[PDB]
Amino acid sequence: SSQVEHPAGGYKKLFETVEELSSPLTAHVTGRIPLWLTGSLLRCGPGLFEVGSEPFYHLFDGQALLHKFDFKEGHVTYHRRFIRTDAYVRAMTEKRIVITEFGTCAFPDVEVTDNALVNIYPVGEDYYACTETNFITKVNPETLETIKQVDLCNYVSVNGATAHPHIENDGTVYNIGNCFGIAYNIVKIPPLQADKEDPISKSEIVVQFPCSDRFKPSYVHSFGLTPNYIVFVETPVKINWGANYMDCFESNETMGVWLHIADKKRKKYINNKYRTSPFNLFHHINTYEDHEFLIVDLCCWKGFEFVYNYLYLANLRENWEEVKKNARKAPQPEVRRYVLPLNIDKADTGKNLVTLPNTTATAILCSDETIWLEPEVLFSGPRQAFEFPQINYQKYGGKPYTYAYGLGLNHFVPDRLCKLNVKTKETWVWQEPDSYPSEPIFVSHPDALEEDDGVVLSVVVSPGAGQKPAYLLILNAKDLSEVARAEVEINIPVTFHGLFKKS
Amino acid sequence: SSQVEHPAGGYKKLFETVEELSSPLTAHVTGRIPLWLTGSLLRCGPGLFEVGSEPFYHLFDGQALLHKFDFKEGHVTYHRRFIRTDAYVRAMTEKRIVITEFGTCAFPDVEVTDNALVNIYPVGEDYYACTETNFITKVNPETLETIKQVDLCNYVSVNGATAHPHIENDGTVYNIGNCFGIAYNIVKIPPLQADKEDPISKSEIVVQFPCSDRFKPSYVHSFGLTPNYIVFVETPVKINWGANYMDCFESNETMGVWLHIADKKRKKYINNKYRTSPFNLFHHINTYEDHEFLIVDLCCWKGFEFVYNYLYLANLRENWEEVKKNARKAPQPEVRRYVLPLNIDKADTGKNLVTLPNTTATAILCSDETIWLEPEVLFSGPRQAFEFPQINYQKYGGKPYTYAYGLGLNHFVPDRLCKLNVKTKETWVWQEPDSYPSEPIFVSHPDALEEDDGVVLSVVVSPGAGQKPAYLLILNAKDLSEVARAEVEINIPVTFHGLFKKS
Ligand SMILES: CNCC[C@@H](O)c1cccc(OCC2CCCCC2)c1
Ligand SMILES: CNCC[C@@H](O)c1cccc(OCC2CCCCC2)c1
Ligand SMILES: CCCCCCCCCCCCCCCC(=O)O
Ligand SMILES: CCCCCCCCCCCCCCCC(=O)O
Ligand SMILES: [Fe+2]
Ligand SMILES: [Fe+2]
Repeated sequence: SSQVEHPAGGYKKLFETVEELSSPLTAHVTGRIPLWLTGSLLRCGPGLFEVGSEPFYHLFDGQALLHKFDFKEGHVTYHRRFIRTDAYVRAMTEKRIVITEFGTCAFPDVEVTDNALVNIYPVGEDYYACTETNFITKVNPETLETIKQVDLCNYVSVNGATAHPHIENDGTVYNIGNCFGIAYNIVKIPPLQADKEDPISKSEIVVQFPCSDRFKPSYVHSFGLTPNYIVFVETPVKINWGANYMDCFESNETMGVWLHIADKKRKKYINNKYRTSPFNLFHHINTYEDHEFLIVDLCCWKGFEFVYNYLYLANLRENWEEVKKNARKAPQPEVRRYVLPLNIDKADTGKNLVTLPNTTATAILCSDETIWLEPEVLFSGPRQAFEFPQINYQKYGGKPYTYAYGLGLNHFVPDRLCKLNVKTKETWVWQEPDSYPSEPIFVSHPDALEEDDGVVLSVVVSPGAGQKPAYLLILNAKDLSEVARAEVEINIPVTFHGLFKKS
Repeated sequence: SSQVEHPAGGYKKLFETVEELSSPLTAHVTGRIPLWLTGSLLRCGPGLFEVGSEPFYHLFDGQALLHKFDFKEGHVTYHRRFIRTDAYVRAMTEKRIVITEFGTCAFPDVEVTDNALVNIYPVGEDYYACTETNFITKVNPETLETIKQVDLCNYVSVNGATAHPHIENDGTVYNIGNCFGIAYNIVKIPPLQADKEDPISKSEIVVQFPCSDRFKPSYVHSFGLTPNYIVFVETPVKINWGANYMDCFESNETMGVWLHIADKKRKKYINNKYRTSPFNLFHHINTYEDHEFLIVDLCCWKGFEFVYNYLYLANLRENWEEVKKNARKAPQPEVRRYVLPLNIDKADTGKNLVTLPNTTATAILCSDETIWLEPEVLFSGPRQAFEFPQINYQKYGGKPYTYAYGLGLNHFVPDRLCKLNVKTKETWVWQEPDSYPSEPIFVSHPDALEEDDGVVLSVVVSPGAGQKPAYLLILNAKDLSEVARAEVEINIPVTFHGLFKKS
């Protein structure tokens, strides 16, 4: 949990327009930057929150800005370029809002947004900025130049795809998106071949999940992947002149949450009706196999009201007392472990199927063959969200694991970084006053012996009066103790997701 | 949680017949017994697990045995007398099982059991041993002699009543039992008056709770009481030639848990449809008012299967590996805090009503006006139950509080004592190997300043080879550190509940 109030209201700088750079600034380093940390931290966020006099209204509306902290020769540089999407380019041309964003209608004076403000990920030897639509944007990871717009609909049958693809060690990319049978399609993009042809052209649908409602797909933000299984969590947040995307969402009050598994290698949906209470879900933490069971660790929001309702820029820019009051009736954040039995015997009707020795999660087989789940709670703090989770993905993604790292939200305001032992429930916190960190990204020591041998990187906004406005923070993953800090003399807005590109 | 295995199987001594005493043994004291600890610890449990060659089958079937540890003049005595119930007296006369018990049918060769093996409580200046039927037994707290059988049905309209009445500071007794409209009646017994007439003769029904099923009442074990409110939790464990009580129980798979409030002083049921997921509930921990909300702390079992299924004597007497295996598919124990809003505005339909600052419990108002609850988990350990909860009842019962004490069950085997801070979730544990404690009872220091200024008393069975077989354990409530121990040279079976009678 957090240990601060924010009466000074410095978090407002997260939601303030900035200018791009012509070329990289040098950052001033305090501490020793590890010699083995060579590469680029790339992150996406909104950078332009109005077009002239026309405001963007929602957190997910501001125009995509690609950021890079570069570690070479012990020195550190910062660079940022707006992504030259159709949304951004037409806005610059017409000097107004041309494309409708998540929570802002453009008025003429369905063109789907390609405002790729959410994440960046590798396909083959390319990198793509994304949002959650059919449009992803190829970008240059060195120069931050925009290369091209790609429309997934040219290749596969999806209406969109998440900003949270899973990537296997061989470069194979999995993702999920809404489609028509309404269903949800798992997309697979292969690694780059010898033939060197663009892997996107080899995309295919490998498996389809059914939808709880004939005409209304659930919003899907992420999903789980293990070596053998795909996990999809179907939540009660449903998609139904001048409307935006937000206006189409509604809450199904009666369905609760439906959980779904598919055999990855046999490409089969499994007909197990996993059921539980209502929650929002944005981020899976990790998923893994333990005997005949899937362990499904989730960042939940307890409630069926759409949490994005609380993320309009006007509300996030209020003073601190009003921000707390605004969150009073929001869903409560909670890290939960669910355990899904794979080997279900009808003889166990009426009983708890979760026979594992080290969990309190349950799964009750009912007579109608629904399997009713209760979670093991891993972390719970009043309006203190463990969110934007990251793990040692390369080695522990899809596998038995012990540690997650997260961004701590205090009434939706990011004000700390956290580490969670998912087995013992012990936590560690890094926090300084009037400091607003980003999602922590884990980078493994090249000679790691243990899961947490490495560092986490976070971009911190520190708007205090006698302060460099922002800095790249490097923590030791062991205990979240500070290793170094690379300060810059310009503001940095909120960033959502990214990656560390080793070189 | 527990830190032990029990391969020696000493816990079997909990379920072994003992003989009563003709008069009190002196206990050998190690440590200093607090000078202020003057009075009697009275506890009830089964003491006779077979009648000749006929076995009792269930944990709740053995014949009631009243125990007393007496603290006078620094010395400590132990005494026990079987309660002379109809069940016990007719069994001794006919030398067989005459009355049907919870899980043992008597074969001739509805007489409702009066085997008061569960608890003892004060009414006026009298003490009554009870089970959960209409028959309670007046007993002599000094000599442990049986005085009379009392039939509640002579006085009030209940088919039975729990062994967990609430007692107000003025001696007013509240209880709950099944009745016919099927409903649940709150019974109130006043304090002793000047007129000196037996308070039971002044019993009345003050309020009635509705039942979820026309013909099937839920099993009720306890309930919540605050100065202003009564809380009843309606669980999916339902009551439907040679049958016993256990044979009548079944699980409702679809209803979940229904929670109910009544205004205590206005004697009104409140028509708020509080709803949540399925669990068994035996023990409320404490209940209190916090602004427009009720805080409801519960010892839950996650699942709808009846937990009493796992408590047959044959299963509890198995060797340790089999005991663990037997519990694998049992409901998982979990301490949960629920928060019930009293002031519900229809304008908040679809949102979380729990606006308190220091909880993660939620309550969602739905369009059909059901209020869907999620808990804040206070304690959760794999098959490690925090059970038989006790608090500083006199001063903190029905009121804001911080501490609970419990018996720790390891796959249903009692093997430790626990203290829980319900606000911070910190725990403390007392445990020794091959030692099987009872419910801890809290006794306040007569000059207490803080909630945990006092001691807890627990009867410990220690069957090891070079060991006194049993002892009264006194812990400091601050940290569960040992203060003293009063050893006896005979076995003591399992005891469920009791009280400390100051004198
Ligand atoms: C963290 N960003 C959340 C909102 C944003 O990505 C976004 C922006 C614009 C449209 C969106 O929804 C796309 C839609 C999803 C359902 C299938 C059809 C496309 C989503
Ligand atoms: C911890 N003891 C639990 C079982 C025991 O008290 C018991 C023993 C015999 C009959 C019982 O149920 C009584 C019944 C409850 C429902 C209303 C009618 C009486 C209950
Ligand atoms: C610094 C990060 C953002 C802080 C302010 C917004 C808080 C977001 C809380 C909701 C959960 C996250 C859902 C969106 C995740 C995403 O952008 O991919
Ligand atoms: C030493 C105490 C009993 C230990 C063995 C039985 C474990 C009981 C676990 C179930 C929860 C308690 C329900 C019955 C409570 C009661 O007797 O009033
Ligand atoms: Fe995300
Ligand atoms: Fe009890």
